[PDB]
Amino acid sequence: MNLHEYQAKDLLESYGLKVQKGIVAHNPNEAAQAFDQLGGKFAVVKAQVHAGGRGKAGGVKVVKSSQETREVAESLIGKNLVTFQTDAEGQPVNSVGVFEDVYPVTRELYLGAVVDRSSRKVTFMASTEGGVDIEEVAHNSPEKILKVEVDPLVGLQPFQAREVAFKLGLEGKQINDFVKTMLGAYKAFIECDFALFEINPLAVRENGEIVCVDGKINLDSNALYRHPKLLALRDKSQENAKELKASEHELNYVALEGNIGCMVNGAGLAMATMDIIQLYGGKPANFLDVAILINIFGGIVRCPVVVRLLIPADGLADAADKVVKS
Amino acid sequence: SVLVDKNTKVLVQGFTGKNGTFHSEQAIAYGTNIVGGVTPGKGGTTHLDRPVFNTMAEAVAATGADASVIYVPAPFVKDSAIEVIDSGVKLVVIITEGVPTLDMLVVKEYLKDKDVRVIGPNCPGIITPGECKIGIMPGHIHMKGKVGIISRSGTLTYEAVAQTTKLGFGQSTCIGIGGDPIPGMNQIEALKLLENDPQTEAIILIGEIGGTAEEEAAEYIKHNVTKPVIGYIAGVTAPPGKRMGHAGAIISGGKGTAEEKFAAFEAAGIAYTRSPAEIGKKLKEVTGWENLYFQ
Ligand SMILES: CC(C)(COP(=O)(O)OP(=O)(O)OC[C@H]1O[C@@H](n2cnc3c(N)ncnc32)[C@H](O)[C@@H]1OP(=O)(O)O)[C@@H](O)C(=O)NCCC(=O)NCCS
Repeated sequence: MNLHEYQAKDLLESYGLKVQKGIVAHNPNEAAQAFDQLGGKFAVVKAQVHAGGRGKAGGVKVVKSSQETREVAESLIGKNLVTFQTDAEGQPVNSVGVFEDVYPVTRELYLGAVVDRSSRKVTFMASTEGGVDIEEVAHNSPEKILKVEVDPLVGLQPFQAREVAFKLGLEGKQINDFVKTMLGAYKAFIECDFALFEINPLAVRENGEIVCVDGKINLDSNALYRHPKLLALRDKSQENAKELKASEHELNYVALEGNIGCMVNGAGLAMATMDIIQLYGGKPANFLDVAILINIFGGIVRCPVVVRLLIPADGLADAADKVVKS
Repeated sequence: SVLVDKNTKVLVQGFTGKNGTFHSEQAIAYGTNIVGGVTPGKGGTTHLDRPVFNTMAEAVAATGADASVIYVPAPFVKDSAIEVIDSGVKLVVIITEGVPTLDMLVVKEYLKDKDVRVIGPNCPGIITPGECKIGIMPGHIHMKGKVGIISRSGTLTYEAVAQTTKLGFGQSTCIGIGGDPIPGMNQIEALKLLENDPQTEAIILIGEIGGTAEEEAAEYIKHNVTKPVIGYIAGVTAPPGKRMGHAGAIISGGKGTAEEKFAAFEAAGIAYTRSPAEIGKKLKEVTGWENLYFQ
């Protein structure tokens, strides 16, 4: 489950991290009032959607007045924002954040963490190369990605955060501030069942302040039953409507771009079913897990339209063949 | 066979529940030794003509069980898993879907100094056909034989079982390690067991999108597995950034894709099929074994 920027910043601020503070505006008047409340010369208005690349899509704007804030909020609220991380229809903008200007930033750092499947440990990644595609840095210059594996018994220790801070070229009070930032992030990660987080950029201001400017928090949806306040952050408007409809009947639907539908028991068999269609010239419309091919085997689940257990089919190959031939 | 056989004594955690009841009845019909179960608050009762206990400590003291299968809802799995790891039981199978990743991170680290194996969660379990089934897999599609199977899926595993049953090869032991990001038993752990099992003469390795487990398994096989391995990877067609049902089935940042798992098999000398219908056929081609059910 994704959080909005404003939600991720409120959460990290509650763990003692310094964030680019802002105010959520659900209409243009609240936005104008927000610009005045911050009391800065400049603010940054950001469309609150679950997808990065908002800046290049026109969803991030510097403003210098209450009326200008009202105007930008006017142009954004109620129009779907299409970014490189949405599809062609984009995500609904029901609010903007009005944020303090952190200009001037000296340096953009990267800090994130995931559950690393290979080591089976919470693992932080940090880099001097912030504010860019961290995947491209990792590919071109892997020596610039610092990793810290966290031992679950002792958790993240200050020395581990200090090792990273010195390697990032941080100095004086910045070391202590980064240690507090990374230790807070770890506490949040465990206490909130994060699946991942990213602070990109983790900005260093002219005066040495360490500030979370943007990034992402994804929560483990398996754990939301024990975080009622986080489950209450859910924004169903950012989800695919067809995916959302299906999930409310505890059905797993993923839409593709093809012209064959399929109904399957098991995620592995659903992918294999799709793949054996595309193997037989077909283009799958969808993954679905309880022209259409129905394909049921049965373990816990007890047993034009092709049916492999109306055109009937005898094996996997038969069904893939028959259903593309339709 | 590995880990389970006709001597295995099985306890059921959540024995009195819907799935605990159904699958225990199927296991008993298959000849699996279900010695009883644990449901807190139902101690001292009878279910399926077997004793029910309040605690795994009571259940092990009474039955000498050496295996347990968990049919408890996801919020109670960490507690149920630590309870059985502490009890003296050597083998734990977790069927449950929806266990938090960070609960399995803790349970997996807890195992490091223990004489206990955990299979799952979010898995169909383990079966030694003709001797013992622990989990939800249909017994009748299996047949005692010579193919070991390791899979991150349920029903997709059943395709590989049906294919090897229909060719007359049969299965030694089949292990569904499950679809979650941190399983209690990974591919390499299972490959070592099958490598050292004389009944296993060839191995099927079934994977999908997510992680680097198949790439790592390929690097292990190249230097530590002498038996023929046939690979199959589901999810060539999955979009990136999308959970494909399984918590562990997701392509994140150009990693966890299918064609690079196929490329790691090639580099390790591991035969594979791109067709889920042709796992048995590829195994027959690689081994040159007879299909005794053709004539
Ligand atoms: C685990 C699962 C099967 C349970 O579903 P269920 O059988 O319908 O659940 P029920 O509530 O009927 O039974 C659960 C039982 O566990 C018991 N239980 C709860 N905590 C327990 C504990 N710590 N120890 C033991 N038993 C416990 C409950 O008391 C209940 O028994 P009761 O009904 O007699 O009180 C379900 O949550 C699930 O994960 N299903 C999907 C499984 C799946 O598809 N896996 C992938 C296979 S490839």
